[PDB]
Amino acid sequence: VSSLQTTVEADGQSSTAEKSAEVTENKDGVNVVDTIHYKGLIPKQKYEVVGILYEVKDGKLVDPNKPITISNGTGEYTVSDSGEGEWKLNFGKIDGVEARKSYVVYEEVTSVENLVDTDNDGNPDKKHEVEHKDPKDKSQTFVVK
Ligand SMILES: [Mg+2]
Repeated sequence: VSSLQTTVEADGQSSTAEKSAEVTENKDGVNVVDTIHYKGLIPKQKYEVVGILYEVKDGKLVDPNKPITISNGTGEYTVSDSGEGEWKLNFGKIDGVEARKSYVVYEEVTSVENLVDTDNDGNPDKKHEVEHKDPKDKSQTFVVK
Protein backbone atom coordinates (compact mmCIF):
# COMPACT_ATOMS: atom_id res chain seq x y z
CA VAL A 1 0.00 0.00 0.00
CA SER A 2 1.72 3.18 -1.32
CA SER A 3 1.06 6.83 -2.36
CA LEU A 4 2.80 10.04 -3.48
CA GLN A 5 1.83 13.59 -2.48
CA THR A 6 3.60 16.34 -4.46
CA THR A 7 4.40 20.06 -4.06
CA VAL A 8 5.39 22.13 -7.13
CA GLU A 9 7.70 25.18 -6.70
CA ALA A 10 7.75 27.65 -9.66
CA ASP A 11 10.47 30.39 -9.56
CA GLY A 12 10.78 29.89 -5.75
CA GLN A 13 6.96 30.08 -5.14
CA SER A 14 5.63 26.84 -3.52
CA SER A 15 2.04 25.60 -4.08
CA THR A 16 -0.06 24.11 -1.23
CA ALA A 17 -3.24 21.92 -1.21
CA GLU A 18 -4.99 25.27 -0.37
CA LYS A 19 -3.38 27.69 -2.90
CA SER A 20 -1.41 27.28 -6.19
CA ALA A 21 1.79 29.39 -6.60
CA GLU A 22 1.42 32.37 -9.02
CA VAL A 23 4.45 33.39 -11.20
CA THR A 24 5.07 35.97 -14.00
CA GLU A 25 6.08 34.68 -17.51
CA ASN A 26 9.94 34.61 -17.34
CA LYS A 27 11.28 34.51 -21.01
CA ASP A 28 14.52 32.91 -19.60
CA GLY A 29 12.06 30.09 -18.61
CA VAL A 30 10.34 29.33 -15.25
CA ASN A 31 12.34 27.17 -12.76
CA VAL A 32 10.09 24.19 -11.83
CA VAL A 33 10.90 21.82 -8.92
CA ASP A 34 8.57 19.12 -7.52
CA THR A 35 8.84 17.72 -3.98
CA ILE A 36 7.66 14.07 -3.87
CA HIS A 37 6.44 13.01 -0.42
CA TYR A 38 6.32 9.20 -0.75
CA LYS A 39 4.54 6.76 1.64
CA GLY A 40 4.72 2.93 1.75
CA LEU A 41 7.66 2.52 -0.65
CA ILE A 42 9.97 -0.47 0.01
CA PRO A 43 12.64 0.64 2.50
CA LYS A 44 16.25 1.07 1.22
CA GLN A 45 15.18 0.19 -2.35
CA LYS A 46 16.18 2.24 -5.41
CA TYR A 47 13.41 3.80 -7.56
CA GLU A 48 13.33 5.88 -10.75
CA VAL A 49 11.16 9.01 -11.09
CA VAL A 50 9.47 10.45 -14.19
CA GLY A 51 7.98 13.93 -13.62
CA ILE A 52 5.74 15.43 -16.33
CA LEU A 53 4.43 19.04 -16.59
CA TYR A 54 1.05 19.52 -18.36
CA GLU A 55 -1.03 22.60 -19.22
CA VAL A 56 -4.27 22.37 -17.15
CA LYS A 57 -7.54 24.41 -17.19
CA ASP A 58 -10.35 24.02 -14.56
CA GLY A 59 -8.76 20.73 -13.33
CA LYS A 60 -8.58 18.99 -16.78
CA LEU A 61 -5.40 18.47 -18.91
CA VAL A 62 -5.67 20.69 -22.06
CA ASP A 63 -3.40 18.43 -24.20
CA PRO A 64 -2.65 15.22 -22.19
CA ASN A 65 -0.55 13.77 -25.12
CA LYS A 66 1.68 16.94 -25.34
CA PRO A 67 3.60 17.47 -22.08
CA ILE A 68 5.39 20.85 -21.61
CA THR A 69 8.45 18.94 -20.24
CA ILE A 70 9.54 15.52 -18.83
CA SER A 71 12.26 15.09 -16.15
CA ASN A 72 13.96 11.85 -14.96
CA GLY A 73 15.82 13.77 -12.16
CA THR A 74 19.08 12.19 -10.85
CA GLY A 75 18.04 8.84 -12.40
CA GLU A 76 17.96 6.97 -9.02
CA TYR A 77 16.13 7.64 -5.69
CA THR A 78 16.59 5.79 -2.36
CA VAL A 79 13.69 4.99 -0.01
CA SER A 80 14.08 5.88 3.70
CA ASP A 81 14.21 3.11 6.36
CA SER A 82 10.49 3.85 7.20
CA GLY A 83 9.23 3.79 3.56
CA GLU A 84 8.04 7.43 3.96
CA GLY A 85 10.11 10.51 3.06
CA GLU A 86 10.82 13.17 0.43
CA TRP A 87 12.71 13.44 -2.85
CA LYS A 88 13.11 16.64 -4.92
CA LEU A 89 12.83 16.47 -8.75
CA ASN A 90 14.24 19.44 -10.74
CA PHE A 91 12.64 20.07 -14.18
CA GLY A 92 15.04 23.02 -14.77
CA LYS A 93 14.13 26.40 -16.36
CA ILE A 94 11.09 25.58 -18.58
CA ASP A 95 10.14 27.39 -21.85
CA GLY A 96 6.50 27.51 -23.11
CA VAL A 97 5.07 28.44 -19.64
CA GLU A 98 2.66 31.17 -20.85
CA ALA A 99 0.69 34.06 -19.21
CA ARG A 100 -2.99 33.32 -18.28
CA LYS A 101 -2.38 29.50 -18.17
CA SER A 102 -1.94 26.89 -15.38
CA TYR A 103 0.45 23.89 -15.29
CA VAL A 104 0.29 20.68 -13.19
CA VAL A 105 3.01 18.14 -12.28
CA TYR A 106 2.36 14.38 -12.64
CA GLU A 107 4.81 11.88 -11.04
CA GLU A 108 5.50 8.18 -11.80
CA VAL A 109 7.78 6.25 -9.37
CA THR A 110 9.04 2.78 -10.42
CA SER A 111 11.35 0.45 -8.40
CA VAL A 112 14.66 -0.50 -10.11
CA GLU A 113 14.26 -4.13 -8.86
CA ASN A 114 11.31 -6.51 -9.20
CA LEU A 115 9.63 -6.16 -5.77
CA VAL A 116 6.06 -7.49 -6.41
CA ASP A 117 5.14 -11.20 -6.72
CA THR A 118 1.98 -11.19 -8.95
CA ASP A 119 1.63 -15.00 -9.45
CA ASN A 120 2.55 -16.31 -5.93
CA ASP A 121 5.59 -18.36 -7.18
CA GLY A 122 7.57 -16.77 -4.27
CA ASN A 123 9.73 -14.61 -6.62
CA PRO A 124 9.10 -10.90 -7.31
CA ASP A 125 8.24 -10.51 -11.03
CA LYS A 126 6.98 -6.87 -11.24
CA LYS A 127 8.49 -3.46 -10.40
CA HIS A 128 6.71 -1.53 -7.62
CA GLU A 129 4.84 1.31 -9.42
CA VAL A 130 3.29 4.35 -7.64
CA GLU A 131 2.00 7.55 -9.29
CA HIS A 132 0.29 10.87 -8.56
CA LYS A 133 -1.63 12.10 -11.64
CA ASP A 134 -4.26 14.49 -10.22
CA PRO A 135 -5.14 17.39 -12.58
CA LYS A 136 -7.19 19.08 -9.76
CA ASP A 137 -4.31 19.05 -7.19
CA LYS A 138 -3.55 22.74 -6.34
CA SER A 139 -0.34 21.44 -4.60
CA GLN A 140 0.99 20.21 -8.01
CA THR A 141 -0.36 23.24 -9.99
CA PHE A 142 1.06 26.75 -10.61
CA VAL A 143 -0.61 29.72 -12.35
CA VAL A 144 1.22 32.15 -14.73
CA LYS A 145 0.21 35.88 -14.67
MG1 LIG B 1 6.35 -14.20 -9.08
